[PDB]
Amino acid sequence: TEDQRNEEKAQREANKKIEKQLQKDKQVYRATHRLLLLGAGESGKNTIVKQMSGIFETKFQVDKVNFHMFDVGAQRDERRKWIQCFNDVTAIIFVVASSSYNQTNRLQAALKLFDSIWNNKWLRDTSVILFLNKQDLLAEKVLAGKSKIEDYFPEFARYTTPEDATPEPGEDPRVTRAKYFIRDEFLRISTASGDGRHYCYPHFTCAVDTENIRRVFNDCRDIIQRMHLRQYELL
Amino acid sequence: SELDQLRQEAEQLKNQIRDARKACADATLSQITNNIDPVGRIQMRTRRTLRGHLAKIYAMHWGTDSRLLVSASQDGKLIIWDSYTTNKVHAIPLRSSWVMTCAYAPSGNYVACGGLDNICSIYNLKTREGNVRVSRELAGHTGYLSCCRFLDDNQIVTSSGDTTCALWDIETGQQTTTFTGHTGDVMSLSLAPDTRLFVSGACDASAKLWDVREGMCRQTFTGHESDINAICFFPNGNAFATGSDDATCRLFDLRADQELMTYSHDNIICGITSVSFSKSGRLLLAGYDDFNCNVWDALKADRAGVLAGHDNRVSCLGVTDDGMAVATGSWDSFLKIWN
Amino acid sequence: SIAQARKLVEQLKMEANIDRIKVSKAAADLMAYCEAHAKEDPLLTPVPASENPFREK
Amino acid sequence: QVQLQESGGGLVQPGGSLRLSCAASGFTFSNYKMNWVRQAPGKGLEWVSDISQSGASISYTGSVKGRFTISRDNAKNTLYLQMNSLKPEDTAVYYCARCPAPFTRDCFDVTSTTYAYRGQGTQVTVSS
Amino acid sequence: KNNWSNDVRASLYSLMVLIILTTLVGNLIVIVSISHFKQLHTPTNWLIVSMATVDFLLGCLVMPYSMVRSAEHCWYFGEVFCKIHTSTDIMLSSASIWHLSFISIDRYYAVCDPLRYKAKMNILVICVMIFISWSVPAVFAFGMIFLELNFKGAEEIYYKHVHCRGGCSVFFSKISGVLTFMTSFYIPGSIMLCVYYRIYLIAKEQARLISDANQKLQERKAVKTLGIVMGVFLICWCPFFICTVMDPFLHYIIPPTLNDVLIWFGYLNSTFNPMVYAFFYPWFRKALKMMLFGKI
Ligand SMILES: CN[C@@H](C)Cc1ccccc1
Repeated sequence: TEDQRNEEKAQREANKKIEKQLQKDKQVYRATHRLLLLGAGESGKNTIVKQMSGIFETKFQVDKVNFHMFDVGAQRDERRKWIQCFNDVTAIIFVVASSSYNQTNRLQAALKLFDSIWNNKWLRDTSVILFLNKQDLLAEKVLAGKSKIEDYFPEFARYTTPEDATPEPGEDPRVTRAKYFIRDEFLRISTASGDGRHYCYPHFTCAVDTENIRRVFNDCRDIIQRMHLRQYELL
Repeated sequence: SELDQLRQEAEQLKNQIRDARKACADATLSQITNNIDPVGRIQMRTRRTLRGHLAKIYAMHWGTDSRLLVSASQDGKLIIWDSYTTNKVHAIPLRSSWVMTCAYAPSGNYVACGGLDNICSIYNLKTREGNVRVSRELAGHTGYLSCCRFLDDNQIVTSSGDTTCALWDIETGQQTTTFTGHTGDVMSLSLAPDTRLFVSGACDASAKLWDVREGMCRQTFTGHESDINAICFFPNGNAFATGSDDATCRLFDLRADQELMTYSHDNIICGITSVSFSKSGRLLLAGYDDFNCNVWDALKADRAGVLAGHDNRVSCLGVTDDGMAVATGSWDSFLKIWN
Repeated sequence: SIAQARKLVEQLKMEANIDRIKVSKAAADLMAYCEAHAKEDPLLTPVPASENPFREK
Repeated sequence: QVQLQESGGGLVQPGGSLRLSCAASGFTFSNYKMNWVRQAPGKGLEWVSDISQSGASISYTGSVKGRFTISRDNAKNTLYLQMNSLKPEDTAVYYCARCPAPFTRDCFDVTSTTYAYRGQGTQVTVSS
Repeated sequence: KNNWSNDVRASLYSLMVLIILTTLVGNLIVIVSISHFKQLHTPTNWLIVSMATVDFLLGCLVMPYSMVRSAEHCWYFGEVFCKIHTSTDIMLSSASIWHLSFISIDRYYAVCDPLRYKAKMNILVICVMIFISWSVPAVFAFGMIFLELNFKGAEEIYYKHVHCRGGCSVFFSKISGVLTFMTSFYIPGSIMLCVYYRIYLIAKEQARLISDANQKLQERKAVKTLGIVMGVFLICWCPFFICTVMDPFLHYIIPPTLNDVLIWFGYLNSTFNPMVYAFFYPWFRKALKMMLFGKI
């Protein structure tokens, strides 16, 4: 029984040495926020990574808070199995090229993908940060007679810019109307089934550099604040 | 030209196969077992609770000694436990935290893991000097790793989310053979007791029987309506079971080439994540999305017990080679040993 | 394409010509195997706690 | 095995009408969402319409709303598409797709290049 | 001995014993329910159970003797025990109030610094706060009573007042009363109020933003919770302290019966604390119900 006691003591010593390192790593794990970056091939998903093989990973920190963003690459277009791995991320960054309003119907495909993500049973607590790229390209397309929005959306004709909207100076009413029409398109999916457990944060990104990280930071802060308020019976 | 004629030929071939299987369907498994006395009520309790994982647990694998076991978690650790006294023998930090599967070598000298990195990693547990290190990385898949099982210390079979299964030689890190024929993503694997064949289920509601040497598909089994999530051989190697998202478990026979029995209930509408057999093959155990695990009578299709102790989705399941314990992982980061 | 259709037809033809042993024989075999190894299953029959390695803490 | 076989279609003058049909077997029809997908020549797969498990919820793309109509008959396991008015840019192959899983509000991969629960398709063309 | 009837004193006995039973049982249930489930071992639940322990000690050690004294006006207990009882009561009451203040600070860090909350509020700081709450009031009370610092400077009034009431009478001078008011009541309550006002403002702003965002295209909760939390504390503690801070400045013109009412109003806070901080939140109710069903 002497050898048994010796081996049991060695086992316990190894166990406590492992538990010490586990305790050390728990602090690092609980002080980090994980993001999922999602999009299409040409919709963007590149300059956002520029701002800073089966999966990519980017590390950035603002105000001494650490963020880990996970870019999915070399995966098939069938997403319904590996999307379940991201149920506990702080937010999902959905990247959309809003200029492609003329398969070639990219906006409707993005809308269907957004609806599937929003209504998935394992992503019912995950917030989405919505980015709409190529507003300059959208404005150039709208100004010219290259194409139209009414062909794919026979409701933009009966749509007018809301009063509370804040167009940037020197912007035509038509392009602003199109931008807010697309934003409200996404918002009508988002507001139908939220129930307060997750929200959507749409933004208009054109060429901004390093402002996008600040927007993500503020949106994550708001997301966690709302979770804390809701868990304290204050919201 | 030749198009729209090969489709017709496939149609006649499928009709012929269905007619042959219908002709060979003499009776049902229920009728012969209808005189068997019911098993009764299987009451099982938790004996151990293994704690120390941060994120959710996707996979676990028992050891051949029925005492050690390995588990994987999304926090980026591979922990080796002692099921007796709940001691942690090892804890391997992974280069990629999106792991989805793990395997324990039958010899006991290696473990494997993989996931969304499209890489299978092999870890040496018996290094002469230092600690546990990674020995070999198997590259060549174009989708995520779903499962992996050792054949010996130098051969491992993997399935991937690129619709293919592969066999590798660990010494050189090259694919001996590549198994193709699935149209959806392959989700689960199971090796036969003879280590000569293996079955797989994919995201096309079909299961296939493979030959490791010839590298060919021998039989294809259908009957499920949605994606197949788990697969496991019967102890004698003549049958297997599957669990899919249509809230159903089915038992298929290799020799009869058709389904034998269906394990389902009206109240159950969630998918099935894991499935395993008992040592004698009399009890079938399945893990569901409703946070519970059901104990089925494999010969009479009626539920016999429930293992309800988890607060989140049950992701993995396992029975010892000895057969005296069941381990269950979950999305709540807890491993429970039931007896 | 033509090649994939040819491969599918060849695989279907290869699966067409095999042997089968009828369902009743298979059911009898599974019944017999379950009956033979009844005493070796500790989950089906609760083993006495004296030799249970997980009973003691 | 799950089978989706499309019928109907053919050549029709502009401004004409058609009624596509899709017979389903191998699964419980009522528990699944259904869709209509099409592929124009030189283009990828695009979603056209969908209908819920009972038929209460219906959606269309902007190019076909007001003209096309989708209906389902759970008793006979058939999916319909009444194509009231046609335009020269409606020439494509039409597939009936199925939701991956039952009792779900989301449809993920029904429009991907390969997808196990789609049909063979019927060519529909309008020229003159 | 007091000019009281038998039926009224029996009913009053029943009232106090019911209060004691409720105070004991609520905190006992809170402690057992929180400690049983290893899932509910967050650092805030440790503050909650420490507060429940303080309230349990109030229920057991101090309250029955206060019942006897306030019923009979005589205190057939002795002289040194009417030096330990007074110190223990002040100890435990101050500890409970400090625990309330620390819970408020925890809520403030959870709400106003949500991205660094888990790193900032861990087991170490919670343990430090629990140690402070249990230690500082002990030293203060036992070194202020047994050193006879409260009545120092005015002895004849102290003696005539402890002769008017039978054995025990919590007595303070002007400076002693002011210092006790500042240490045990004013500062923690001010902290809780200044935290909860800002929390209310933030919650109302977020609710307004969410409602407008939802209703642009197409039931307040902070008010009820914060009102309950602050109002129970105020209506259970403000009378006693506000009367005691001014009693030395009015030549001790308070009737003994008013003192009894103030004391038992102060005691009722320990009865009401577990309901406010444990039973209010649904997760505790679910855990308690599951535990109860597990034993049946
Ligand atoms: C109701 N508690 C009083 C009898 C004693 C006291 C006085 C000041 C501060 C705390 C406690």
